Amino acid sequence: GSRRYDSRTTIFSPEGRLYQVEYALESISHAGTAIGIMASDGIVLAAERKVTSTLLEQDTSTEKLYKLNDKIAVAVAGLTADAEILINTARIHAQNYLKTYNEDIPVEILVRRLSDIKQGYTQHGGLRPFGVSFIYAGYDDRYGYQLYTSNPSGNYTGWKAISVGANTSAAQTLLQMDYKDDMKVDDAIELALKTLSKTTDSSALTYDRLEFATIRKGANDGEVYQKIFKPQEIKDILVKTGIT
Amino acid sequence: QFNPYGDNGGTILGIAGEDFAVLAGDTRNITDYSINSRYEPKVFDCGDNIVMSANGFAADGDALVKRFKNSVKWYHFDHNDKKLSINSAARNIQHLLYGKRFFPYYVHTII
Amino acid sequence: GYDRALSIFSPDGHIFQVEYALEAVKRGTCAVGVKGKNCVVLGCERRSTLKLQDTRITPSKVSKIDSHVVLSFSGLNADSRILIEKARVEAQSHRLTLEDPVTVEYLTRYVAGVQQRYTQSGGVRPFGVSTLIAGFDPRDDEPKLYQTEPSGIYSSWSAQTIGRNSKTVREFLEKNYDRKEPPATVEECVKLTVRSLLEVVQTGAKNIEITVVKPDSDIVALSSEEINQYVTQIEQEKQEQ
Amino acid sequence: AGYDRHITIFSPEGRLYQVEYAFKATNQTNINSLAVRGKDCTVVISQKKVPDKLLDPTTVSYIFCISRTIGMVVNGPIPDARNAALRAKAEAAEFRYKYGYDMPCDVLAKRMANLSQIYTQRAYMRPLGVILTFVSVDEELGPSIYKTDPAGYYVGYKATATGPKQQEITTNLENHFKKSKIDHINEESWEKVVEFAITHMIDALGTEFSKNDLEVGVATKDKFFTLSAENIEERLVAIAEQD
Amino acid sequence: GTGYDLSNSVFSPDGRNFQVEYAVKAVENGTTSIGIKCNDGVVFAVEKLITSKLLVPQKNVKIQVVDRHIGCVYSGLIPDGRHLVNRGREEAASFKKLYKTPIPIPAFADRLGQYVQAHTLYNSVRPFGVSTIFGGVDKNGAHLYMLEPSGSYWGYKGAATGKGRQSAKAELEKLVDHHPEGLSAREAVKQAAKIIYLAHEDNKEKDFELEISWCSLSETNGLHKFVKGDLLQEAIDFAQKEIN
Amino acid sequence: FRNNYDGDTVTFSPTGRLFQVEYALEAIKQGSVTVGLRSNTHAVLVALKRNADELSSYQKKIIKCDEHMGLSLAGLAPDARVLSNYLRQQCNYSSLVFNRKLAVERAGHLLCDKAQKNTQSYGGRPYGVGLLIIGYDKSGAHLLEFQPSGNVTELYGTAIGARSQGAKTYLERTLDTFIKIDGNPDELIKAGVEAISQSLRDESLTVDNLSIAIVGKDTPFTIYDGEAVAKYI
Amino acid sequence: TQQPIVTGTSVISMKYDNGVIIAADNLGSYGSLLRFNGVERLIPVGDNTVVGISGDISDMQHIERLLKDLVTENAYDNPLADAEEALEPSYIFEYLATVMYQRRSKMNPLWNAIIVAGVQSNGDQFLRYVNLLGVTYSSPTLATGFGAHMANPLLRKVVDRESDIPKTTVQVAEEAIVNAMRVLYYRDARSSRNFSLAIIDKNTGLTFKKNLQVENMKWDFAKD
Amino acid sequence: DRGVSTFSPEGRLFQVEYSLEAIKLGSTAIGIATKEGVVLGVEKRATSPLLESDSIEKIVEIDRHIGCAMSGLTADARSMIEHARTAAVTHNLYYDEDINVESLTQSVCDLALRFGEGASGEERLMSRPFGVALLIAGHDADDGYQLFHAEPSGTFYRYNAKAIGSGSEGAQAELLNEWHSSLTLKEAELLVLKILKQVMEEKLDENNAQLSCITKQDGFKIYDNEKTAELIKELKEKEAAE
Amino acid sequence: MTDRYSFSLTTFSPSGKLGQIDYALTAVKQGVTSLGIKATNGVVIATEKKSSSPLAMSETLSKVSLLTPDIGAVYSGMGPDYRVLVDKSRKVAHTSYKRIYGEYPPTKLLVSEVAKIMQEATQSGGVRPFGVSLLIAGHDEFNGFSLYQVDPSGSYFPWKATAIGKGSVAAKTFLEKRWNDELELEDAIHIALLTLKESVEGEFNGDTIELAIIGDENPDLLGYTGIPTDKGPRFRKLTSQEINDRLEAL
Ligand SMILES: [Cl-]
Ligand SMILES: [Mg+2]
Repeated sequence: GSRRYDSRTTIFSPEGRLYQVEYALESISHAGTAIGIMASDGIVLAAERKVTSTLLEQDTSTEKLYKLNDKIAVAVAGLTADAEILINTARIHAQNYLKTYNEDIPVEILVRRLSDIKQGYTQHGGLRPFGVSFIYAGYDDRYGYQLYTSNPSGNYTGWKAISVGANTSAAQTLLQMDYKDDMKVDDAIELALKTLSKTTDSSALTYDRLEFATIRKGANDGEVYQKIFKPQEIKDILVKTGIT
Repeated sequence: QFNPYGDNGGTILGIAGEDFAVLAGDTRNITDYSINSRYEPKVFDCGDNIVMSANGFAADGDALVKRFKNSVKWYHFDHNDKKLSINSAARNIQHLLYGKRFFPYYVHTII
Repeated sequence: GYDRALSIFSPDGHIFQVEYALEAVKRGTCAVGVKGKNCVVLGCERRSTLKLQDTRITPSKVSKIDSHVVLSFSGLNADSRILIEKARVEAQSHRLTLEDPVTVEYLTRYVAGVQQRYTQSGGVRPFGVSTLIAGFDPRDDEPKLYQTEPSGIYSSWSAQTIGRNSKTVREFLEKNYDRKEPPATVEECVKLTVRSLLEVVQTGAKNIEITVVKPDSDIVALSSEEINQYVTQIEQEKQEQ
Repeated sequence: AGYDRHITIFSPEGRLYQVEYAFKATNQTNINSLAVRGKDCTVVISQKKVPDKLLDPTTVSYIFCISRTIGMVVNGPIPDARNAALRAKAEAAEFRYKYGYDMPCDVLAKRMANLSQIYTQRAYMRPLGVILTFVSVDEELGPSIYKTDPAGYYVGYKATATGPKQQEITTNLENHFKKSKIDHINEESWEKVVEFAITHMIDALGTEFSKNDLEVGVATKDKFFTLSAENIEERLVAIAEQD
Repeated sequence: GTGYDLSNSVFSPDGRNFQVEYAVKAVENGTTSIGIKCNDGVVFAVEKLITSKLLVPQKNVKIQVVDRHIGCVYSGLIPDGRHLVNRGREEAASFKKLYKTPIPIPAFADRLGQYVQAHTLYNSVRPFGVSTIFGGVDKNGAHLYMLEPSGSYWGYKGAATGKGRQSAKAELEKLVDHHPEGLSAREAVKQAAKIIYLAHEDNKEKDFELEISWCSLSETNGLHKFVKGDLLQEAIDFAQKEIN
Repeated sequence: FRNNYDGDTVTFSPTGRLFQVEYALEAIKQGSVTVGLRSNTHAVLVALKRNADELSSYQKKIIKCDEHMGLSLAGLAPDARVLSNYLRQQCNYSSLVFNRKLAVERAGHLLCDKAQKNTQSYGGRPYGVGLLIIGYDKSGAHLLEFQPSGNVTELYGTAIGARSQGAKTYLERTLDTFIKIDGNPDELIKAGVEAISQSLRDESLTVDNLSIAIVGKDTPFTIYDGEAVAKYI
Repeated sequence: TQQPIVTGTSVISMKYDNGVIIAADNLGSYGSLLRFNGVERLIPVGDNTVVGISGDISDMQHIERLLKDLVTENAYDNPLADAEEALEPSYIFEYLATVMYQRRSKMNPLWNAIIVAGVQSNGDQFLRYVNLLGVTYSSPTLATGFGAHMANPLLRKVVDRESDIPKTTVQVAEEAIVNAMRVLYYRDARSSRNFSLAIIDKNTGLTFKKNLQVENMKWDFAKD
Repeated sequence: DRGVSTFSPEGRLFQVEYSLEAIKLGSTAIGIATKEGVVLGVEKRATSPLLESDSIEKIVEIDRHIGCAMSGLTADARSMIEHARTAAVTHNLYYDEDINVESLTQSVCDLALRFGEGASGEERLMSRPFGVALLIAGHDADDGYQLFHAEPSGTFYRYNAKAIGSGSEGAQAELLNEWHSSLTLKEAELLVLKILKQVMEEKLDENNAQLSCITKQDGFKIYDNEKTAELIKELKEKEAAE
Repeated sequence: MTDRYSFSLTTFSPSGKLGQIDYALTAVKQGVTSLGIKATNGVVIATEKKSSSPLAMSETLSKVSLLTPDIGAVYSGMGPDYRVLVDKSRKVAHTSYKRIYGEYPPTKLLVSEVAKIMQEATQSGGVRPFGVSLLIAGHDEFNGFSLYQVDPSGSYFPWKATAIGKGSVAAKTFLEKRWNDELELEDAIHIALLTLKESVEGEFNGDTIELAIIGDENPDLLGYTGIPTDKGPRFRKLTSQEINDRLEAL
């Protein structure tokens, strides 16, 4: 029968590793780097567009930064198509929480739910894992500004600063060397770009190869703003931090 | 509208001696004011020295007797030709009847 | 749909999927429980492959099942979450039908029965997890500590450790735990837990977390300074020789 | 690493060997067929080979009456052919019932092609080892030939040919449509379109035909039907009084 | 490479299905059975090998009846043949339930044909290990069929399958040539006994038991019946005479 | 060769064989011998029961299906329980629905079709047991032989299991004698004991070793074990 | 739950020394309209059983097909289908009794009263009744609908108990059935002059008589 | 790979034979039937000294007149006990009587061959055979005191005495000589305690071995450690006596 | 019977490659060239009709397809896979959008629903990915004119212009030279015809070239009058003639 053609995607190696999860993490290591940095007064998400062209329309384009809520967002690393399946279920989980409780979903509860869906693909069903690693940047009134990470295993963790995809070893060393706890958002913007500018496998780091997002409050509001940077704004900040 | 129940009349009588028992019943089956039969047996030897009658609606009575006789046959098969004690037959019939609690067998039964 | 038998017998009589699940546990960070006369203490090491973590939000290693029972583990973190949820739901269901919190043995038996089922059900692999389950039965003061492993076997321990270098820290507890005289205080029970981890953790102020559980749903997690004090006092014991 | 040749998954060259091998099955029967369009008719000629003397000639056919208007000639093994026939008939009857008009030739073709394309993507189904040639006089498009293969491909033909000696017949017809400058046999009666079909099948194969060597189908406005041995023998007699 | 013959629904590089070809070997290994189409009916005959004196004479019947008007005999895996006749019986009942008329033999032939072909479409089933010879009398005359493990069937004047098929086909071919006007039902029965005796020289080591049935418009009223007693003996003698 | 085409029951070998079925057939031969034989008035089962230790019981070989039918097994007992279970329900259905005792011929046909379903579908496994079914119906005494291939045969006599060829050859020789033991159950059983003792080698059949069953004209299917089979050793 | 549409009235029957007689008229009524007049309500099954059906005729026709399907099915892999393993009246009855009780129990009855009349293989007389409720009974005389009220009283003056059956001849029984059919035409407002009658004798076999008529009627006294 | 309900060319199911290997790697269990009751004994076999021995439960109550000992993958037994208990209680709810020991055993064994990937029979959803053999001891009116061996092959034997697990072939050969039809319950107890002593790698005390019995009068009782202690003392004294 | 292929046929390899997606993109490369160019006031999509026989009628095979009255699709690769993708794309535009909001989906959202269908073929039990790359061109009121590419992975990207299939590397280079943000729709068609000429071996006329635009509203293609708010479809397939006229100014 069919037995002959089954890859068996949900078994252990003799070492007790999950083959398909290990190979998916391998896939993701080739993907455009994404960096999250949490400050005292906000969060920063930066990501390197993998492969471009003079003809790729960048104004209409979104391959790495997605809004999950008005308070939550994700940086993606890996298969885009896989990410969009997970992103769409997460957007719905948030709206179910809001309908049931009449409160916006806590960031950890959304993250745990996605992470549990990914775990499922690891343990039953015999389908390939989602070849995706997420950085979540959210805000809620319990834990304030939060930054989490999730990978094909279904494992999630919380960070002050993190990278996924290409050159995470290099990126994590550099972040850990120049990150202080009393940092301001404007400083985190600068740190995030420098780290990308040093791990890039490309000649330079131009505006047409970057996605950028921030989650800043207002003293003149008391509510939280998600600003996904438009190409011209990424070009402006790129000069201000001294990369022209 | 269709009425799934009817009434075939008859009467049955069970008396227990010290070392014996009897189960009796008239042999007359009726519908309204008509006689259907003057000799329609109603009391049955079920094996294992147990006799049974289920008086009232004949169709529901013959069904129950059939299901119980079959219950005796499958007890022999499942419990190495063990004899079905009367107390055990009784509990088995409680389950047969209660099985149809919400569409009952219209019978009064004696064993 | 997918019902392929993933856990099967090999010719020598082993179940390789179950065997390999244990290897995932062996890879997992160390966890240890020691039971006092009047308390139980759960210790867990924290990794150092990456360190830039938010310790406020990162899911901690010791999970409450009910107000009186805790679960720690060693193995796949994601697999742990599925067991913890099922148990928390079994905890509320037990209270609803019996009108009484679970015993520690009951909760353990339920977690071990689930772990087992995943070893003879089509389409699934076993849990890559072992658990310590510690607490106090309702209206009882006599401490309980239990261990489960992916096979679905469980048993109660005076003291036990699971995960990477558990061999070493077991050897320590075997020759430092007196059944005649269990750690009489909370303080000296915690100290025997830290001492046991210090064999494996290698200088870990922020690389050890301790949870103390006492009778009548009295559970608390120690902070970095409370644990750091214990590390300080145990290093002076050595140097005073 | 060698199982990409057993089920309908991609080889490293982007190819589906199970589809390519299914096309190889089509020629197993060693039968050639050609369809041509008239002014207001459509004609399918197929070779009829009966090797065994114990066979009932009458029961040996690869032409099927799908509906009152649609006819289908199959190049491939008869079991897959009859599978395709029954499905096409079932589909034809359900279209009429649900939408109130006779299923057109080209729409039926698309539907059987979509069914073939599915065996090309789902692993538990093998492709059918057959090439389905569909003919009618459509009430909108007029005389129509639509052909499907194991790949799920289909297209309309001015005329077409199928089988081992496909190419000989094809280049014969190709030359005739360069000469005549039109895209149908300019003939009023089907009788003289059936004579055209048989004539060009003899010149392309270089073989003569008796009345039991051929199998003929005709679509007219509002009926598709097959010819008896006796209707063909009449047809052979007329081409003979010309050569 | 190879492995083209391990999985049922799979095409070899030359367009063949080896699993169907291997089922044909199970059939050829089988006992010899024949059908003969007479001028108003059909005759079925089959060789029954006597393993030992312990087999009860006449009692292990191989020829099976469908509806009341159809006969089936088969060569190969006997339980496979039974499984097909149960499907045959469900199919003929279904047809009669809706259309009132008993199923025409061509209609019934395709019903078997489509089922057997269904069993070459999937690797989760095995092909049938029988070639079936079946027919009877309908609205417009007698019909004889044979059905291969591939699903292939045609109408026949005569048919044979299994051990003795070459001896039988040879003897059937002579009858078709020597009787262009047609054979009678009485004659076809005798002729069928002879062809089974002559085709039993391919198996001559073990003793055997002849079994014949017929469906004739004139002789059995278009119903399937078994040949028994005197008419069976007349036919045994006709073969025992002509074998010498 | 064989190794490639014996993985499952859904696969034919290049010679047209079903190896999973031929392996199932091997489970019978490794099983303890049993014998059936009949006259016009009675059918008998004689079986040799097999114990693990001298501390263990001898595994029961004969199962009753109805008052007029039952069978002896050789091979996997848990499969013999499944098929005898199924056959009990066919005998039961015939009675409750048609008030008719199931024909022994028809019992055969129903077992055959159940066996066959396991040998053409993926994931299934053939049955691993052989059965000798005896009954008295409206056409008298019957003895069937069931193979897990699906093949069911009606015989005057036969044997299956280990060294079963000894009893089978004896029966094949005695045929004219035992077929005529009508209205004498004792002499038919003696004839069937003599048969089974043609398949001994190891030991000599004893009181807690021999099982016999009989059915006939005015004899419901009944099983004799222990002291009850003393008078036949 | 249904309501009967086209209907057949009384079925009457009794036993005698060597077999059984059954009769029923040839009418399908449509309420008060006497709509169809050729209707056969006696179903022969083999040559040892007749089944007489009253009630809904759509349901009767369905029960007629169930019995032809039973004959076909019994011949399958059965070389004794015309001897020892032929269908018995008691096999046919128990099958119908089962179907009837199953249908009432699913609240979707076959709206019929049925009388199975035959001889068993051992020479014994078989006569038994079942209806849309799954109620069953034997008696030396059985009738449905009106036949219950008027035919049983007349037929019971010939066979009152079992001991009377061997004293009753075919002629005596047949006359009794023919007179009961007349009396029913007199008094049943949904009855027909035309009727079929079947005899099953354990010697002469099955005799089926079509196109019979009520004769020797008394209307002459009406003029005064 | 190869199917889970595949036959070997010798006529054996692969997965059942490999299972039988798992049961040899298990702790020892001994049953001895007598006319005064049935005795069940087990090697506890704690993997560390920090393990609280009396949390090792390898002898369990099924009903008051039925208990069982296990050897093999003991986690595999949990669902088999839950089915036996349910069977015994369900039997009592339907027939107002105790289930026979033999019928209870038959019921446990009916599970054992319900494994496959969708086997053409019923709905056997369960990936592999059980990796544990059971000794099932009990009393009923009909056949008296009984010991049964319940394997994953779906067969059960009735034994006068039986050993299963690591020490089995050795212990069975010992039971072969020692057992006679007129053993007292006290003799049966010592004989179990003795044969455990011989085959256990550890030195036998009241913490790494457990005794139980089933008598018509008091039903199935697990002996607590103090009573087993005094039977170990009694054994030692009789063996030093010659 | 019963699909027993409940497991992925597309799995990660030790390198982190998805074999079947890689192999599907190989199949796309072998397929005929198609392209798309965005202008200020329209979009054009273009491909070669590679007739499989001169006896075939290339008019009875469309490689360019209307999905909604304002959205059109073309492909490179396996035509049967495109055909059933167009069936499913038309139907999801109704079930997931029109039967809820009473308007046609905007381009980016219909593209998203196609991507989703193709992503599923990459992960579902018992299927192979689709062997096509689509170019989807469309207009919606709030986003204006747009052009998307959709790959077997289910990944989609917005383009000012691009090409796929055989000669796509060359063709992309030729479009990067010629394109600007000030192109009128007529200039974009012109560039498309030049670019496609470098890909076509033989005959290059309006019988061997299939070309369509998302342009102005065509009220003459609506089929009714009276309702002012309805101005008619923006998708228009160019005629054999309309192509040949622009080839005489080439
Ligand atoms: Cl379709
Ligand atoms: Mg396929």
